[PDB]
Amino acid sequence: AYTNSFTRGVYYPDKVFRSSVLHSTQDLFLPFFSNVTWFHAIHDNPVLPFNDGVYFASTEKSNIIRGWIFGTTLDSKTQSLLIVNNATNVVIKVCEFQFCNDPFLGVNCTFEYVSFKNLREFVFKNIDGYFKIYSKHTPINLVRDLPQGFSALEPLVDLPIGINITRFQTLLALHAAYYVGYLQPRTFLLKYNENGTITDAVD
Amino acid sequence: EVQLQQSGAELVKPGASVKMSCKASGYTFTSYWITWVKQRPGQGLEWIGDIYPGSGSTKYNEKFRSEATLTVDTSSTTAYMQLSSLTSEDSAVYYCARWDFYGSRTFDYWGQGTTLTVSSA
Amino acid sequence: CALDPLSETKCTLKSFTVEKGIYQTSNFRVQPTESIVRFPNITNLCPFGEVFNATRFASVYAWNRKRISNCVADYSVLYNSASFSTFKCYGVSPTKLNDLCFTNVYADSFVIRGDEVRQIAPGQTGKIADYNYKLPDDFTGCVIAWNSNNLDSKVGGNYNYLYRLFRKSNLKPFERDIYFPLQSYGFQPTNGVGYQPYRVVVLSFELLHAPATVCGPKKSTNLVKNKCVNFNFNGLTGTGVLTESNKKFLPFQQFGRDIADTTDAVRDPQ
Amino acid sequence: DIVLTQSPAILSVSPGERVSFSCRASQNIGTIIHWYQQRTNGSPRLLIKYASESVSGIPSRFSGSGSGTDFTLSINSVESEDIADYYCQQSSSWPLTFGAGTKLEL
Amino acid sequence: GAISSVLNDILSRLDPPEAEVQIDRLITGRLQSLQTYVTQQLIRAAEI
Amino acid sequence: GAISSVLNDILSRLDPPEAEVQIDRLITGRLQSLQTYVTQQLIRAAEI
Ligand SMILES: *[C@@H]1O[C@H](CO[C@@H]2O[C@@H](C)[C@@H](O)[C@@H](O)[C@@H]2O)[C@@H](O[C@@H]2O[C@H](CO)[C@@H](O[C@@H]3O[C@H](CO)[C@@H](O)[C@H](O)[C@@H]3O)[C@H](O)[C@H]2NC(C)=O)[C@H](O)[C@H]1NC(C)=O
Ligand SMILES: *[C@@H]1O[C@H](CO)[C@@H](O[C@@H]2O[C@H](CO)[C@@H](O[C@@H]3O[C@H](CO)[C@@H](O)[C@H](O)[C@@H]3O)[C@H](O)[C@H]2NC(C)=O)[C@H](O)[C@H]1NC(C)=O
Ligand SMILES: *[C@@H]1O[C@H](CO)[C@@H](O[C@@H]2O[C@H](CO)[C@@H](O[C@@H]3O[C@H](CO)[C@@H](O)[C@H](O)[C@@H]3O)[C@H](O)[C@H]2NC(C)=O)[C@H](O)[C@H]1NC(C)=O
Ligand SMILES: *[C@@H]1O[C@H](CO)[C@@H](O[C@@H]2O[C@H](CO)[C@@H](O)[C@H](O)[C@H]2NC(C)=O)[C@H](O)[C@H]1NC(C)=O
Ligand SMILES: *[C@@H]1O[C@H](CO)[C@@H](O)[C@H](O)[C@H]1NC(C)=O
Repeated sequence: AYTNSFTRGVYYPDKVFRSSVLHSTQDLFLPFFSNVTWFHAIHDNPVLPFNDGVYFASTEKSNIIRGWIFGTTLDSKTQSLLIVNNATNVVIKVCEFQFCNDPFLGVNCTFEYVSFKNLREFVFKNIDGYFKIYSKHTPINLVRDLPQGFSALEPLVDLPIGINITRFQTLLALHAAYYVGYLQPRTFLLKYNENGTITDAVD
Repeated sequence: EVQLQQSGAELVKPGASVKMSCKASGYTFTSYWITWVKQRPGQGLEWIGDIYPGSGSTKYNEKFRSEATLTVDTSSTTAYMQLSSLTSEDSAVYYCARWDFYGSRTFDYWGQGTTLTVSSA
Repeated sequence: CALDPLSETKCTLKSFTVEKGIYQTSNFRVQPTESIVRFPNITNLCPFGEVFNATRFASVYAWNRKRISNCVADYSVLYNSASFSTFKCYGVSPTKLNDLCFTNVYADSFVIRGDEVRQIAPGQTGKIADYNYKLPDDFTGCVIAWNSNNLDSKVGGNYNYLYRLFRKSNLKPFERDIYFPLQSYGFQPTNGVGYQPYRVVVLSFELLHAPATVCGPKKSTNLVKNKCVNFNFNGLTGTGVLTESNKKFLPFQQFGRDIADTTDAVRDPQ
Repeated sequence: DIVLTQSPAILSVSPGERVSFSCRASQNIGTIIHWYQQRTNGSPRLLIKYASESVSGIPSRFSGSGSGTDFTLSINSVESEDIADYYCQQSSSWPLTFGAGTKLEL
Repeated sequence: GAISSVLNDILSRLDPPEAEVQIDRLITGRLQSLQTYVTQQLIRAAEI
Repeated sequence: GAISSVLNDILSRLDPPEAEVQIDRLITGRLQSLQTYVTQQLIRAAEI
């Protein structure tokens, strides 16, 4: 099935505060009203290419989608970000694991870190060897599809893993929607409210 | 055979310096570095400095920036360490050693244990 | 032309006689009173030793990277040091450099022939500038290189060092790739300049405003408010009145900004 | 400068039963680590070539583990023949350093 | 054409022999901008 | 002041770090030409 990317895919383009000003920026965003592929996790995670950037989002009620795999060929020869959420400690690694026939979980390492109701939005782009991650967590109450509304994605982490990425994949926990879009150089007009958060946008 | 021989033993009044020497044998003197170490009875080892016998180069520990000076003679296949202005705190056990910088960076060959006794009287 | 307002008027009109009227002669300015330097109060010295004095560097086909962070990097002991045959800074002046603050400074370390270190440059395409170490166009950062014949050269040839020569399109800057593709070196003490191993370190940093972590060794000073002061926040300089503000910042952003691109609010680094 | 600290100051030991050492440095070294043992005469010999793997010249009774900052040594079976002290040491960046010293005693 | 639109960032990052060329680009651009504005006002003022 | 009045001949003969200076000369000259034309029309339009 496919769905429409209604009002998702706008992130804070830099690290500068602004307020009550309309700012025009040129960067890789997710075009409005585009079609994003909808995958399911009941009764499911093929190859997903990485043309020039990827918008990824998932909606959960039990945190089943738990990770990502990147890289060209995926035989543990190239680095592959790996996230595990063991119900108590956020776990992030970039270890070059060799995965099962189906990469999943069940109910030359270069990093590691330890710290439907919930929609978790991401933006993945690679600029000159920098793997750039933006994220935002938000409450939702909808089982049908992406709720209609606007939210901005601030950056949180930037891992300079220096991979050449042309493909990726998700990781499912077996005893849950996720969406895949692609980014293009769209210019956006960003409306900042008086509190400095992006409140609207025009493609 | 591959082995480093040691100079011997000295009894020296404080103030008088010592020249110390390290007889290399049985290996390619031009392709292995030489490293000098010293320790004291009941205390661990301390590195002083290294020399590349193949071509002139040297690296020194800061705590022995002036007391130790290192030199080598490829023709005799031997290395030398000189200590100046000896003190009672220089009463120490010295080991010459082989260092394979281009190899696994290990101290694969050592001396037989040289004890330097400094006595005021 | 500054004795009194009438003499100033004569100077503006370039005359010794002034007709009746109202004249605009100058501009009123309040001068700054004192200086404010505010840097984060981290004190760990910076581990440049494990980069510059490393026993054996990596080879240029698989050049290394080390993170430099949470350190007060005294770059002076670098620029003061004499061993460096090539300290070249792009987009930053080495003497001024010591006062700035950075958010991600990266050290790249690899060994190449002394002859071709000129190919460590933003353009200057070549066998190593395309397939081995592509340097991005117009960055900010200093390339610091030195002679290593005393250290990394073997009598009879040192062949531990490899550089890739390959038969495809060069991919991207700052990207390492892992007929046969790998060519050995021939480093010999008999070899002079050219075919001579040079150890190379390029410090790449960004010099843009974001929460910083690798600052210079500058002592902080207490900050004074509600009076015209000359302030310095993490290398951001200017003159103005510092007051308490109700602007709600977010953890990833430190600097507010005006329509005309001037700063309008700062976050106190301490 | 790198500082190498060894946690097990003194272990009382009896032959056969398992004993393990560990080395804790101040910062990352990589994997360029060695170990040396000093019999009571004072002559050292190589035991651990690189931090994890035993040198080809040592019996497999000795093994290493950990990388970067946490390093450990395990004894498969201890005996009075193996009465020795182990020094953590690194050679990645100048200056070369040495450990503090850990003792075995009955 | 300069490296930065902020004048202090050139001075705070370059020593003078290099900053002098970078500043000249900002002066030329900003001086031309004023001449454009003033010319527009002189024509508009005549209309009023 | 550039080496050629044709923009493609600079790009077709120089690699970018050199072409960027040569192009800047054409942009400055051509941008000033438009400002001259527009100013002439604004004054002439007022006359009409
Ligand atoms: C890379 O290493 C050099 C050399 O340091 C020396 O050699 C190495 C192989 C190691 O064995 C070091 O332990 C050894 O010191 C460093 O340069 C050195 O910096 C020190 C700073 O303490 C200088 O010490 C001086 O000592 C005199 C007399 O006590 C004082 O007056 C000085 O004020 C200063 O403290 C030393 O002279 C200097 N050596 C040289 C040749 O310049 C270098 O700093 C290091 N790289 C980095 C990034 O740290
Ligand atoms: C990345 O990880 C892979 C595996 O996870 C490792 O590469 C393999 O491991 C060996 C050493 O562990 C690599 O070095 C090779 O060792 C041989 C044996 O001594 C030596 O003759 C060569 O110098 C060779 O490079 C090697 O790349 C690879 N193994 C083989 C058989 O090719 C390694 O830990 C990491 N690096 C690389 C480059 O893979
Ligand atoms: C990342 O890696 C990929 C592959 O690992 C490389 O991109 C391109 O990969 C293809 C694989 O078939 C190479 O073959 C050529 O593809 C082009 C279309 O891309 C086709 O027209 C040719 O006939 C040929 O089949 C291709 O050479 C390769 N491109 C480059 C520039 O190397 C590449 O290594 C990386 N891609 C990036 C960084 O975009
Ligand atoms: C920006 O945030 C501030 C503080 O969070 C808001 O100020 C108050 O917000 C609370 C509820 O959020 C209420 O007391 C009033 O709405 C505000 N009090 C005032 C304005 O005196 C402010 O409303 C926010 N601005 C937005 C959301 O546009
Ligand atoms: C889904 O994508 C198709 C292209 O295959 C497009 O025609 C369609 O309009 C998209 N769906 C929506 C709701 O836009």
